[PDB]
Amino acid sequence: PNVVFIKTEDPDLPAFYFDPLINPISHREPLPDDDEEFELPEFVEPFLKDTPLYTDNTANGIALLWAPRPFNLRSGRTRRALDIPLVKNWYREHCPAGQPVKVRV
Amino acid sequence: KSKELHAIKERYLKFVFEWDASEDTSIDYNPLYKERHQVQLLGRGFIAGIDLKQQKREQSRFYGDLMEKRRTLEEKEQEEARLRK
Amino acid sequence: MEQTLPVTVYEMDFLADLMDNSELIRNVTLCGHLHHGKTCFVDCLIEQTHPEIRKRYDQDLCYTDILFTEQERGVGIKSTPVTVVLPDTKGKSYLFNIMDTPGHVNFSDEVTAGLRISDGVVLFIDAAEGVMLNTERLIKHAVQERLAVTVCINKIDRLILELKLPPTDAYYKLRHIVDEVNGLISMYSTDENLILSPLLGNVCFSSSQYSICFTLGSFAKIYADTFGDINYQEFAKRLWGDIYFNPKTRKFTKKAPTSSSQRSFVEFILEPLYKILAQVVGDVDTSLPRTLDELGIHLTKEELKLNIRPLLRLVCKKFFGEFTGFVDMCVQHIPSPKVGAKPKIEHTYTGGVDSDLGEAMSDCDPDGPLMCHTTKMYSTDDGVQFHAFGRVLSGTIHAGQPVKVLGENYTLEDEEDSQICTVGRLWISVARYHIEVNRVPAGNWVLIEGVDQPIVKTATITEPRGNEEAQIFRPLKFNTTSVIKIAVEPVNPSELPKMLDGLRKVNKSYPSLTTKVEESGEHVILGTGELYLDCVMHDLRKMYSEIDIKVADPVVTFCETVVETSSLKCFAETPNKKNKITMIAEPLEKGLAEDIENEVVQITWNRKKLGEFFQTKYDWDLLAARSIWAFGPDATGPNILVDDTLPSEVDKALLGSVKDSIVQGFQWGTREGPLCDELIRNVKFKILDAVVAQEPLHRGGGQIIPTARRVVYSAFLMATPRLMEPYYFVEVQAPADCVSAVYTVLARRRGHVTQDAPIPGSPLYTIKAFIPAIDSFGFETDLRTHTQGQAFSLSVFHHWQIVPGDPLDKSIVIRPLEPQPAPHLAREFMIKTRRRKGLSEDVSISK
Amino acid sequence: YLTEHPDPNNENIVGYNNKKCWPRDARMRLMKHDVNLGRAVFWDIKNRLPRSVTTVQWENSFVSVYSKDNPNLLFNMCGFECRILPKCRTSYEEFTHKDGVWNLQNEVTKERTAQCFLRVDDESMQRFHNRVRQILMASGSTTFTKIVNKWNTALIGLMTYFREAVV
Ligand SMILES: Nc1nc2c(ncn2[C@@H]2O[C@H](COP(=O)(O)OP(=O)(O)OP(=O)(O)O)[C@@H](O)[C@H]2O)c(=O)[nH]1
Repeated sequence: PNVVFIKTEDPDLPAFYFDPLINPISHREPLPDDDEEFELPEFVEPFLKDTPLYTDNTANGIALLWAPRPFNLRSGRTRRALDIPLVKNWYREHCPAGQPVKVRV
Repeated sequence: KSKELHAIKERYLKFVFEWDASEDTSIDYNPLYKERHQVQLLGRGFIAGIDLKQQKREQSRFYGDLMEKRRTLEEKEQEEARLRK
Repeated sequence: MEQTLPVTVYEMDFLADLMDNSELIRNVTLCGHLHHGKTCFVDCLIEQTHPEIRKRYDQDLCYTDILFTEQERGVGIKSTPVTVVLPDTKGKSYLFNIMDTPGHVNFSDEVTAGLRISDGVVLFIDAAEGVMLNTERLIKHAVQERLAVTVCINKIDRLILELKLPPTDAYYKLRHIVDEVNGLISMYSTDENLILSPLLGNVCFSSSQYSICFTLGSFAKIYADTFGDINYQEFAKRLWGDIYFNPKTRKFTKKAPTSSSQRSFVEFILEPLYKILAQVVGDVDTSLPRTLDELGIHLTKEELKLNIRPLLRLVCKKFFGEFTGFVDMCVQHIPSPKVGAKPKIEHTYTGGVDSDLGEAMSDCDPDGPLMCHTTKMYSTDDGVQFHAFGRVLSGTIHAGQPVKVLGENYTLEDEEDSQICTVGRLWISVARYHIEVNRVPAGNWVLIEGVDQPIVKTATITEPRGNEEAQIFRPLKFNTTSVIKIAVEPVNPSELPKMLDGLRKVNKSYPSLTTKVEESGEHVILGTGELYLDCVMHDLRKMYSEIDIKVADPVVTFCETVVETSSLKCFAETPNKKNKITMIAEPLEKGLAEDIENEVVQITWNRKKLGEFFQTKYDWDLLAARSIWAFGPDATGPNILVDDTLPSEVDKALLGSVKDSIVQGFQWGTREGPLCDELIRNVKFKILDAVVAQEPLHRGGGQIIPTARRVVYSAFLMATPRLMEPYYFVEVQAPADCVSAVYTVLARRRGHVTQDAPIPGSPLYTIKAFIPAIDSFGFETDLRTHTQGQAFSLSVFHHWQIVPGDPLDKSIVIRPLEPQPAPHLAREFMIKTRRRKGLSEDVSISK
Repeated sequence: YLTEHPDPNNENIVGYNNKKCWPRDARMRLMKHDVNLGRAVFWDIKNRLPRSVTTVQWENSFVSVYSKDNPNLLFNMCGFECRILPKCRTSYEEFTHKDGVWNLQNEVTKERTAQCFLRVDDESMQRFHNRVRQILMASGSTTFTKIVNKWNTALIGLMTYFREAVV
């Protein structure tokens, strides 16, 4: 299933923000009457209410979910320096169009 | 068209340092398999290695206009402010 | 009972004693579009009823994709039943018979074979994607089969963790999904009691990956459990819609206090969930322990070291708990077998509900006459013997008991298809492991051994020496038509019997597989698409016959029709040459063939109602409108037969002695067709002067039927014959940039785009288009390759359309190995299908 | 034939010798009628000979049928590999003077009714190759003139016996 992770661009925007890349939702119920005698008790409030919705590292910590390994980790075991290919994911990509034949071969 | 018919007919009937360029695949007749559509990654993801400014110049410009359409004037001025930063 | 089993939260004796109480049983099917999250619904559920079965951190054990091709292919290919005792919100336990159906559009026959034995439906709807092709198709199919529909809007983390929508716009997205579902439901159903809304408990919100599942009542019960003094059932009625909390007066109004005030769902349900997820994924080191303290969750230090995704799953598991919103939803809105046994008999029993056995079965009485209905056949891993799987609608099936398996052609006078067999064992089937039991009462699902021989697709299993007038349950009616067609032959022709046996075994496996032996000695398989036939051939080669099988190129089934009325009225005499018939053929009116096929009209109607229909709907005079004799090659095939013989010209009473034979001749000659031995569609046959021989020894039998067939052929041939292509309906979801590439890919395959439109709240687009079925092989591969994987299509059969050319034209020159221009596609399709069927090289147009 | 040797599963198409050196469209095409006609003809001819004096084994024969299904007639005569293909049949093409092709013509009307593409038998090519192998292998201490003399003898024999078939 296609990932629809909308990559962020401004650090000065809310973490949860209706991006312009996202197609608008075109706006348009057995509820009880207001006079119905249901009262929420005095010491009842939504669960986390003093907790702010987003923090200054909520946008960045969501972008880490969609990072390539090892950046989608937060702990792990060390490797040897020679066991880490830094270009093995470069040539697993599609053969680039327009490069001379030597590069594609 | 001619290579397509030939493909159908074919289907149904010394120390060399450099690689020989006759070892190459990817020479198709189908224009869908030669001129592929390139991923734009919502215009915010890029390719590894290549120079960032070059990619930003060479991208398809679809999402720039789609921003310019959908973005409201407040989001437009905020995006311009980041651009000037 | 005496079988080694994985440890369960409940105990198997409780499961065995819940089966005898048919008000604590829920036969549910899980369905939705592809990859919309159904597998782990049950999997995350099997975890909570199976403490030691735990999903691997980095990889989900699907536990319902038990097969091989499912495991590496990563698609659901077969339905898999799961039986679990699941606790409720109030702690009560119910026995859930869940059927996990695949969501690929090709494998819908599994969905129908799971809908037959179910009393309700849970439709899974990805929250980011929305309502897709198979969501609408399964909604139509499930309100047609008269099932109680609920909805689980799954994958709601994607709104938070991928789209990052503000909680209020997530609310708008969920409300929009619910409204789309409601509109579809009202489209396909007259009565209004299938209104879906989270205020009725009808809609559940879930995220199976992270062990989230709630209704409004279960979240309100979370509140009530923490702050003890709220009545969670009246709280739940204020947690959706345009109802706002007024925190100064502590009361819920219908109008927002002042402004910038949030609806009750956002304020009380969605903001806490956003904050849990955001605290876990963003501030895990900084301020996650403080909020886990607030919620009352304590994770051991070895668990706060977990990666972010296992940590999120564990945190949400602790906060939410078990999936009791699901059980609430299904117990309240899905009938028990006892209560849903009346629609089941009303709909799927050939004997009518008014029959005596249609009364003893509608009580779901486990001490009555045995009536078990099996729709699936599951193969033991050795691939030798199958096990039937259905539900016991009445009586009680015992291991060792001799039973009487009735086929699909069994009738009360033609009793040769029934066959006595001997039940060997009875397994209650959880997904992977079978729990062998000794008996299974009414209202339950059982895996039977011993009755696998005399059944091909479905069965009705009854008792011998009683139940003398037990008819069958109607054979499954499917969503689609099987159109794609491949022919097979063994590499070494010495082992043909092995491949024939393998073909029988795959015919048992797949509910809508149709293997037939054409006239030319050619063995043909009909399928729904490329994935379907790929898996059918995979099974045939590797499971049921261990030989090497050749595969022909895929082709489609065509159909034959006309485009005017036959120029000169045609005729045909018997070899006796005393009986003479005369017909002309003309095309049915627009939109009537679908009415005949979709049982909007039947010939079981009395002549009055039939004539009244035809009159008011397609401008027919009472004479002809009541004159209809038969309907297509089937009882519901898309062709009519009308007798325009005037009562003065021909004795109507004497003509009535050959009505029963003209009808059969027309049926057979429409079943075959003269062009390329394909069905005839959308053709009206009017008789004009049927001179009948008085001598009964001269008419009737093998003299008049072939004459009727031959006049049918000639009359069809004098009206300009045409061929017909199956047309596929393609829905593609691609980003906005790759939308034009979809147009580029389509146009090369005679494809025509009906519409492209954004997906609300999603960055993607949906291109819907029509493509000929024959111009579709590799279209998915072309689209997914040209777009670098970013565009994906599921395609499904829609209608029958005319091939561009004219099939009967010898002026056309066709070369052997190159694609034709459209002007003469019909001629090629006609002659190559004739060559492949084994017939002559070309037609003989004559009288 | 089928009365004497019935085929229920259509297995007559497994032991059929073909001329593998021609293209797939220019070989024999093993339709059921043609395969059965070839087998029937061979069985008829074989039954005439008493098995004690001499026999004709199937594995060393090649029965090629020309019918509505097979448009080429094929045979192997005196080392040559011929393939006749009538002009009124699947040719539908103007032909220039190709070296290997023989322009057969009807003797009464002097019209090109067919062609006969020629080749060299695989047996003959292998025999010549083995002769050259004998040349190289048996050399040892012989002068160079003897080696080239043997090569020229082999080449002249081959290329004056198979004049256009080599080309
Ligand atoms: N983001 C997200 N992904 C999920 C969630 N639940 C499942 N998935 C993933 O989405 C995909 C759906 O796979 P399944 O759940 O097996 O699919 P299915 O719904 O059974 O459908 P079929 O493939 O037709 O059987 C897998 O990659 C899952 O891991 C969820 O709540 N959120």
